[PDB]
Amino acid sequence: QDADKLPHTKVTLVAPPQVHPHEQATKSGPKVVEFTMTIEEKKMVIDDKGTTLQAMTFNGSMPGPTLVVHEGDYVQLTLVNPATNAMPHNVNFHGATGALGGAKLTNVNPGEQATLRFKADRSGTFVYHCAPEGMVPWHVVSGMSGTLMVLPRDGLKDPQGKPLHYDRAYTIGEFDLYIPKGPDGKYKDYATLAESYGDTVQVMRTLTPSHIVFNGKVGALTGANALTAKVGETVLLIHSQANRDTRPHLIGGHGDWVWETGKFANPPQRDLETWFIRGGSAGAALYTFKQPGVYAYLNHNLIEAFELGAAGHIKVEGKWNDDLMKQIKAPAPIPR
Amino acid sequence: QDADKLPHTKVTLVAPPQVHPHEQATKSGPKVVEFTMTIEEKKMVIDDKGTTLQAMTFNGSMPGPTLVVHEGDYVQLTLVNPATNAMPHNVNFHGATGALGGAKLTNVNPGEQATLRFKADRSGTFVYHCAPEGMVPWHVVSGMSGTLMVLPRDGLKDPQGKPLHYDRAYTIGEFDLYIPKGPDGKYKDYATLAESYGDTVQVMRTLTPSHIVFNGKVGALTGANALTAKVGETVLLIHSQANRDTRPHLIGGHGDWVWETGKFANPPQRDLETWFIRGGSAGAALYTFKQPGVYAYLNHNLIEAFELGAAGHIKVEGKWNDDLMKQIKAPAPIPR
Amino acid sequence: QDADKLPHTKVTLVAPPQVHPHEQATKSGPKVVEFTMTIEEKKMVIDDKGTTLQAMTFNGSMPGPTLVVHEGDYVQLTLVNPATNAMPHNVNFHGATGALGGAKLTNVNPGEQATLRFKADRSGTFVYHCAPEGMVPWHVVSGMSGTLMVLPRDGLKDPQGKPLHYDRAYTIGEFDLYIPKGPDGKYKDYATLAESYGDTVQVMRTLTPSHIVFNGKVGALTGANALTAKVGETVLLIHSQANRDTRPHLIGGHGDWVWETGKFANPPQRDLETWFIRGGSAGAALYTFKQPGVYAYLNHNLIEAFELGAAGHIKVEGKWNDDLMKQIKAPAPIPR
Ligand SMILES: [Cu+2]
Ligand SMILES: [Cu+2]
Ligand SMILES: [Cu+2]
Ligand SMILES: [Cu+2]
Ligand SMILES: [Cu+2]
Ligand SMILES: [Cu+2]
Ligand SMILES: [Zn+2]
Ligand SMILES: [Zn+2]
Ligand SMILES: [Zn+2]
Ligand SMILES: [Zn+2]
Ligand SMILES: [Zn+2]
Ligand SMILES: [Zn+2]
Ligand SMILES: [Zn+2]
Ligand SMILES: [Zn+2]
Ligand SMILES: [Zn+2]
Repeated sequence: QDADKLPHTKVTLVAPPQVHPHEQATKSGPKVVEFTMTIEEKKMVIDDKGTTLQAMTFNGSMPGPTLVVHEGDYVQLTLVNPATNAMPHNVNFHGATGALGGAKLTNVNPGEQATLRFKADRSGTFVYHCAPEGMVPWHVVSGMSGTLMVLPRDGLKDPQGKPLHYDRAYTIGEFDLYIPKGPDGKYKDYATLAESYGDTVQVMRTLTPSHIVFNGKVGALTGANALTAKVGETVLLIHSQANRDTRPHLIGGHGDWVWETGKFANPPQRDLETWFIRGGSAGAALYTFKQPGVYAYLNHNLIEAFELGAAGHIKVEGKWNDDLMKQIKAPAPIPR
Repeated sequence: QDADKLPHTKVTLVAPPQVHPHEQATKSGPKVVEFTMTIEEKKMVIDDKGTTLQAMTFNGSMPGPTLVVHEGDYVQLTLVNPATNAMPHNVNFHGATGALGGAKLTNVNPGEQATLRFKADRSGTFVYHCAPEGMVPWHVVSGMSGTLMVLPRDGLKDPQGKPLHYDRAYTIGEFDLYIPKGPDGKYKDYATLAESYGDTVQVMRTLTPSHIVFNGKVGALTGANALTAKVGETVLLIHSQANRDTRPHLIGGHGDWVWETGKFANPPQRDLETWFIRGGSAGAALYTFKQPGVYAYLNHNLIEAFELGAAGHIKVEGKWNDDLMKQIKAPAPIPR
Repeated sequence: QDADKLPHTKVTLVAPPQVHPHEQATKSGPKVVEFTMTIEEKKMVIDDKGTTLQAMTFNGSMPGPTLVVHEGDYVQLTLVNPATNAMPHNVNFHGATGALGGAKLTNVNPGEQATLRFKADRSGTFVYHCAPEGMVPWHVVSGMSGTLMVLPRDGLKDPQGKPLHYDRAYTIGEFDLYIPKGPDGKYKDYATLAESYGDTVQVMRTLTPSHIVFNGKVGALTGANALTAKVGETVLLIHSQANRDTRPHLIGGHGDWVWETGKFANPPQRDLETWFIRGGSAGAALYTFKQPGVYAYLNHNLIEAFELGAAGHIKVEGKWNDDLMKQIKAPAPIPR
């Protein structure tokens, strides 16, 4: 429990919506778990009308990858800011204690890197996000956030202490975007990141997003990119929102056990239709599929989901169960 | 527990704010409970300035009627869409499992009907709402939603398992409306439902409602239409909001026991001043009146309540209790 | 427990962010606790650009002072409205039962005073606010609200019934302000309170605040006015928001035990990153500092905090703990 004397392990991160391989309950003692992330500023196409965002990311994606450790472990992150970027960046882990979540110890200009270590002494899903002095909201709404999941060493439990397991974990980052429009009513397109700043701050101040998207763009988690599962399988759905409130809902399903405030030492609530993720936090829900078909997983402000983008799909294979639901009479002429 | 072999019972629905007669705790075994609803598109006057809404409803009201069953029962709904309507409709029960809550099995064009059955295996208050492919938010904000209440077979309980009862139940549906204005600054009035569409979607995208009303219009639950009760009586207040968050509060009273996320297998919280109903959900509060007089029951964003409409009244008869509250000195000149 | 036969004690109130001296657990039996407050309408400078607010306050401050009693006690408030004010006022205690929280018994015109007594029979942090018939939202968003804290007679407890203590309590009132602008794009400045009314109601109806501030102005709880503490000290952070939702977060810290709905007979949640205060309520969090340095305490809609004002600082003295957090490698050139 002096970290300098514990065993170290290096973890290879994977892009959302997947989550790197990890153990739930573990017999291992505490470890220093080492991760590396490289910041990439890049222009991204965020809708099907050609709208672009002068975006800023951890590891090339929105959200950044999910990092998974166990309660008692130490997180050790090397943060790299290449010389091909234009702005300075840093990282604030909501799961850490002190120095503005680590931000004060990780201020890196383009061409620099830094390494931070902190004790992950609290279980739960926590946001991590960039927070450079003087430009915090701009870096966060441009894409710089992701989740740290700290699992209890004994794995997740229900309100009575019974063991809960998941077969697969998915991570969904929800981003309220503020794209400026010009006097012709079209969204603006900037040559550089610094040029989008002033216009973007004015839109931010109205508190009305132009778009609200899951994982970087409208329909990101649809079509070939839909989430997948099978009847009988239990999924863990991690949902982060670093700037604004959201209310997740699984259409045709439920939140079997949900930690909406995302902290695993608290008992979960069961049978939720819709849950609430406070801006500045990550929460987690378990669901075991009982019916096959296409589900929608969305923010249940329905204008925010269908008009502004905050909706994805989960394609589930398996056998239909008529005891749970059955069409008694299909659509047909009204008896006259 | 094969539904095809259980006894069937037909229930006659009643308009909000009342709730059809039903048992709380019951000794009956599971049943297939049959209900019928007819969709009615209609223009409604929603304020005291003559503003109209091209509205869409279940059974002629906003919200639609509350359907009440017990955990373990099956809900069997016949959904009718008359030929006098212009749009196609369907129904998504958040209390059901599979096929987009039943929406995929109930798509009815004008002149058609369908019958769906599902197992009500989770206790709580759940939203049901229309959700036609391509126009989901418009149908919901135009009035198509209501609540399904699934009671535990043993009735409601407190955190310690003690029995809780209500003498009367009221259902309140809260609707964020997006009425378009023309270039003269007045709200528009349309000859048909289809003509209001495009203008309405543009207002919806601003995320700013023009009006927010309880049960179909400003002041719906006031005057001759105020809710009523007596000192000593315990009321159940069901509150649904299918699209946007709300925060109910009883002025002069409290939420004695509240399930804000609306799911009865979870323990309730006590003594709440103000609770929170996530958009896309229904929640429930119990209160036993201890003082007579006129109470206000409202959304405690006070601009939303007093300026935009989200407020009602409860008139309570009985005896004033000076031990709970007493005027020591009435308003009078300040001692000089 | 007839209040007319209990001992009376008078309490001297202190300005926010401090809270008057009081006992947590007490051996005393119930008391009638007497307080006095004087309303002061005044113009206030609310930002660093000279913007003014035609404000309305309890006791000269935003928020008004926090009143602290114990469960079972009676609150007896004398409310004074001097003749130098222009409007009528009253008080609604969310902690009281009946007569619109006391508002119906305390309507005082300029030149009048009144005295109300009520039983504080429910533990928790509760909002109190002004609510004059016909102008409720305007008086509340102009500054008339504060908190009543009713402590359990045995002091605060955790979910298992273990005793929890605080060494110091701070009270933070968060105010969504709606300052009108004129046709030249500058904020308006009014000669009198009544002149600001009509313009202000039009801004309120957009539901978009111009500014969101802690304790009366942008940066109120910064610089010489930062909150203070030491490593090892446990602080109680009371947060009220009488009109609009907010989501408090301590940067570099956590909510060790939090009652977000603010009612102490309910078990608290632990390890929160960010909590939620519903508009129309007050909530409370405990935190024991483990690291020295400057923390930010803010609403984690980051545009609301950094662009609109809802952020303060806590300066903490003590010794840095490298086991909780350590810079392994400071910012330096990337290895080529
Ligand atoms: Cu950054
Ligand atoms: Cu943060
Ligand atoms: Cu419809
Ligand atoms: Cu829905
Ligand atoms: Cu007032
Ligand atoms: Cu109030
Ligand atoms: Zn080592
Ligand atoms: Zn580990
Ligand atoms: Zn499994
Ligand atoms: Zn049958
Ligand atoms: Zn039944
Ligand atoms: Zn009763
Ligand atoms: Zn006395
Ligand atoms: Zn006392
Ligand atoms: Zn202490």
